[PDB]
Formats: sequence, C-alpha cells, structure tokens
Amino acid sequence: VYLDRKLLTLEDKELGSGNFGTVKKGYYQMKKVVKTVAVKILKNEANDPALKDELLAEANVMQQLDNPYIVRMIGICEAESWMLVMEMAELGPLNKYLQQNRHVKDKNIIELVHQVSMGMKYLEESNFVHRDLAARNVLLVTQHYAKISDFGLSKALRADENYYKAQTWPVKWYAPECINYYKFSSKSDVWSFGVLMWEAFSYGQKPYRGMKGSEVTAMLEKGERMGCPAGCPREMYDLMNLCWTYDVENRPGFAAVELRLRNYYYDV
Ligand SMILES: COc1cccc(OCc2cc(C)ccn2)c1-c1ccc2c(c1)CCNCC2
Ligand SMILES: [Br-]
Ligand SMILES: [Br-]
Ligand SMILES: [Br-]
Repeated sequence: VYLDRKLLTLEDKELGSGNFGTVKKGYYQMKKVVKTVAVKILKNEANDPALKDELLAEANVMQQLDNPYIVRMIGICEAESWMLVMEMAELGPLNKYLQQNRHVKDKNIIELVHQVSMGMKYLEESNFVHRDLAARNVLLVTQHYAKISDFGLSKALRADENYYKAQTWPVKWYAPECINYYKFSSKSDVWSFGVLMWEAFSYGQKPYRGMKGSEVTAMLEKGERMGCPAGCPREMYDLMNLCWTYDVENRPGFAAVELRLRNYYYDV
C-alpha cells in the first residue's frame, strides 16, 4: 500500500514551506521510467498525532479522487518523515504564474478556469467539499493545463447530507453561510470559485485588497461585490457575480457553472 522509500529520490531545495513542513521535488522509480513527483513532507518534530492525522486525512481524500483536473496522489511514504507523494505540477500556483506572465490571453484564462470548473464538477458529483479553493491552490502542469490541489481542509460528505458543519479561515474566499452558519457545501465551493475567477482575470492580484475579514463580511452584506477586472469579458464577470449569489439556494452548482464556461469557451 505504502511507497518504497528506496525508490524515491528527493532534491535538496524546497519548492515551498509551511507549518506542515516542506514541498520538495523528487523522482519515484516505476517499472522502467522514473516519475517526477511533488512530495509534501510532514515536519512533526514533536510527534503530534493531530498533525500526523491531518496528513493521513488529506491522503484519504486524494486516494478516492480520480480526475484529470485534480492533483493525483501516488502514495504515502513512511520514512524519515511522513510523506505524501503526488504527481508534479511543474509550473506551480496559478496566482504566481499569472503575476509573472501578464501576456497570457483572456482565452487562455477562460480555458484554465473551465478546467478548474470541470475538476470541481467532478468533486461535487463525488460529494466532496474542498473548503480551500483559491488561485494559490490551482497548480499548472502547462500554460494550458490546470489541476486543483490542497485537500487538507476537504471533507467527504455523508450519503444523506448536503453540507459539512464546521467547528472553528480564508474568509475572503468564504460564502456568507460559511461565516454565519459554519455550513460548507459544494455551493460554498462555488462562491470560492467566483473569487478564484476574479483572481485569475486579475492576474493573481489579491482579492479585497487591504481589507480585514470583518470589513469583507460587511461589504458583502451591503450587496457590494468586487468589480470587473481589466480585460475580463462581461460574460465572465456576470458568471463571477452569479457565483457570489448571497442565498445559497439560488446560487448555481458546478454543473451549471461548468456548462456556462464550456459554452463560452467553445461558442466564443
Ligand atoms: C512556489 O510554489 C511552487 C512552485 C512550483 C511547484 C510547486 O508545487 C508543485 C506541486 C505541489 C503539490 C502539493 C502537488 C503537485 N505539484 C509549488 C508549490 C509549493 C508549495 C505548495 C504548493 C505548490 C501547493 C499550494 N499549497 C502550498 C504548498
Ligand atoms: Br533521497
Ligand atoms: Br493568496
Ligand atoms: Br482571507
């Protein structure tokens, strides 16, 4: 079940770092080829079983997903540290990529956000809620191929329920029902997707610039929304506003969102 540490070779440099530990590039020896991998290495210096459980829960979610627009997990490796081994998205986070590549065309942005919506449509069908959907968690394989990453806050909904009730955030990406009722659904992921669209069409600018979480909640309760980014097609801004529908019951699901993007990409 677990991967063989002797078949894994890691680079010295870190791709990124956090409280969890590090993400490093590596190579996993397969039957005859070697596969480039991104390895999330758990820094659990104090042997906290909570942090261990968090990595294992993330791995448990990823093992159940199989879609071209979601980062694939290769396996877990129990070695010097606990390691989650994943396919490599070489070009990195979408927000950083667009910050450094402002020549990327509107049509290319639509292509990438449509791919994200196809991954999310699959997640919604599979009854998983992501709970951390943001441009920073969309990774590029190529300039024309995006994948959803970072399932650490994700929840597998029970067969008889439509939402997850929290006990606790990236408030700028959260729907009002998340803040007011602590309820997370595929519809709250749609709200987040609207913020992600705004980020992408803004070439990786931060949403609600300079504002505190409390100020964002107040703005939204007044019915105010972020504006149309420079160069963003009206039809895409209209879709962003639909994702930011206040009442969860009237907000679209990912089937509707993906269809709108699909039609706009291919028909226009
Ligand atoms: C400047 O950052 C990068 C630059 C290039 C590649 C990167 O990773 C390639 C990757 C990562 C993973 C988890 C799976 C598959 N491929 C990253 C990078 C570094 C840290 C994190 C990520 C991305 C995801 C976002 N969450 C924080 C953790
Ligand atoms: Br090594
Ligand atoms: Br961010
Ligand atoms: Br935030």
